[PDB]
Amino acid sequence: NQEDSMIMNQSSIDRGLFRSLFFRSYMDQEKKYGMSITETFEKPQRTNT
Amino acid sequence: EEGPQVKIREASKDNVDFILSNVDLAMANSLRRVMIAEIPTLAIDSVEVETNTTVLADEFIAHRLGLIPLQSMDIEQLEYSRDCFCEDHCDKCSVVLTLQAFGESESTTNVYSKDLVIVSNLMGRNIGHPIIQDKEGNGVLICKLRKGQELKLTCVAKKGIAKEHAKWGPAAAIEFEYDPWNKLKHTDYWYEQDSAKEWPQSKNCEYEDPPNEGDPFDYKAQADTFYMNVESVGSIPVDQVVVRGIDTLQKKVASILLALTQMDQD
Amino acid sequence: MIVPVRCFSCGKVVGDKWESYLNLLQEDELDEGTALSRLGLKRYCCRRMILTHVDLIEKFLRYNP
Amino acid sequence: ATLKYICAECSSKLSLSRTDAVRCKDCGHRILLKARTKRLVQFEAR
Amino acid sequence: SKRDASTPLRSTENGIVDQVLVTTNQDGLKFVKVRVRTTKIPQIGDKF
Amino acid sequence: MNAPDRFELFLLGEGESKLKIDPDTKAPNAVVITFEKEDHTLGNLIRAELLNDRKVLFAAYKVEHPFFARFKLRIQTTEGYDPKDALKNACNSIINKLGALKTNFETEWNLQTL
Ligand SMILES: [Zn+2]
Ligand SMILES: [Zn+2]
Ligand SMILES: [Zn+2]
Repeated sequence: NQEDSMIMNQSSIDRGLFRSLFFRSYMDQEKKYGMSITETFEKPQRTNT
Repeated sequence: EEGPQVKIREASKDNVDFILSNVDLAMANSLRRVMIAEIPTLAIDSVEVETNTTVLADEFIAHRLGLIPLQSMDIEQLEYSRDCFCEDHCDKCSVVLTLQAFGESESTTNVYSKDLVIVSNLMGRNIGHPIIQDKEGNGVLICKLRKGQELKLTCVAKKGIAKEHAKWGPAAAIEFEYDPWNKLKHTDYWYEQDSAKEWPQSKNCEYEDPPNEGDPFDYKAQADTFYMNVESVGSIPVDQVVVRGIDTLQKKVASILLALTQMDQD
Repeated sequence: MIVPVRCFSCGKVVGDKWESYLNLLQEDELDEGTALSRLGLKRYCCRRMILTHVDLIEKFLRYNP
Repeated sequence: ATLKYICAECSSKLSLSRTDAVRCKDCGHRILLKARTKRLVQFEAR
Repeated sequence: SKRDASTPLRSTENGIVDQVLVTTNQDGLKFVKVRVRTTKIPQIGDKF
Repeated sequence: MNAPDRFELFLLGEGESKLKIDPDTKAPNAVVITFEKEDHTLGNLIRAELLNDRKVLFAAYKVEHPFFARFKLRIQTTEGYDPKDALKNACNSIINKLGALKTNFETEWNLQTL
């Protein structure tokens, strides 16, 4: 616990001390422009791609 | 008997107050440590989640489930899964608990460790029953459901020690004190004016004779006579925390003797 | 955001004592100090566990989802 | 219990294909959520 | 033919899928918001 | 993510033996036993008990790094006394001490009420 370090009770940690949740959201949209050709959401396979 | 000595001051379902005489400091401390970490218990260590339409997240709930106390009386007659010959778990190495809960009432529905149900074949051993001490008989508030809220889960409780996870901790805090008068000068009381006036006297001071100022310091004196209090969580009864403590320690000393025997050939 | 099962510090099961704590305060019109004591939470690590608990679960349950 | 999407507004258990648009069938809210896998997750209770 | 535009999970990060929103935009675009949940336990060099 | 498994504290590794008895280079009739997957629970207790033997010239244990569960035990005894025999006796006494404590606690517990 030297030079601005600290010791923690691994036992307390197990019991739930300072435990946090972490959520992160990922976003996407189907295309921006193309009156005929439009981007699509799908599981991709081969198809020359 | 002959060696270390006992005097049980207080005895309850969850607390032992005792005096350990004719013991070296190391032994009292080692036994204190072993009670804290090395005694096996059974705790939830796998949660299969089918439905969780609750406020709380799957793992948050799973976390609590591990902390829920479970009958570990007959724990020595249940294998560690790691040693079990089965592929995964079985009736010899694990206990399966099920939890199904749905918000029936308009009023907030509560989920208790009592609401957990053993599905495993216990084969007549006092194991896996969730520990209830609650007057009202509910024990542990796992979760709270509202209305359309459902929580369907399965859980396998396995054998383990607090050293791997504190959820297998069979004891709470363990009170430990030797030499309440500081006749050994094992500590140096910090003060402003007077150590005696400034430091609160110990409960255990009435168990030892006071120093007597008109006497010099005892140099050959040694740390022997300990005022310990063991508190159980309820997984195992108090006596067993100390008996299994004593045992587990001797068990692991014996393994060392055994290892010397093993390496003594090839 | 639920009464933790077990005191972080010592491990004493505190998860069963919440409802009971709230009843001692409301029904028995007791003060926190005596209420905590009546629930046998003797060491300060255990007293803080309950004394300091914010039970957000209730506010969360207030949303319909 | 074969699910696809749940209405984020009224909890309606919907199920639609790309060429049938978003929106809830009798609720009309343009939200929608994915419904938990039947894959089933395991957790160490640690 | 096609060209990939698929969105991988943060290289370093990992967890469980929490909620998946499928919705339309102001300009009628199919758009998604994908939430990933991780429990973060107090590890070694964590700041307090 | 870089944290080891918790069983690594007590479960022996691949190959890994419990004790390794190396001869001390700096002193005659001295030895260094490395106890693998052990802490101050055993460490202290064994060292402390070795000090009770009037034939043990030196005894001391140490855990070079907290991360790893293993301690080193240096033992030096008088001529014609194998430190392995010193450690053997030490352990043997410890069990008999605990054996007594076990029956003693039990005896008292059965005289108790509540
Ligand atoms: Zn098995
Ligand atoms: Zn506590
Ligand atoms: Zn709707």
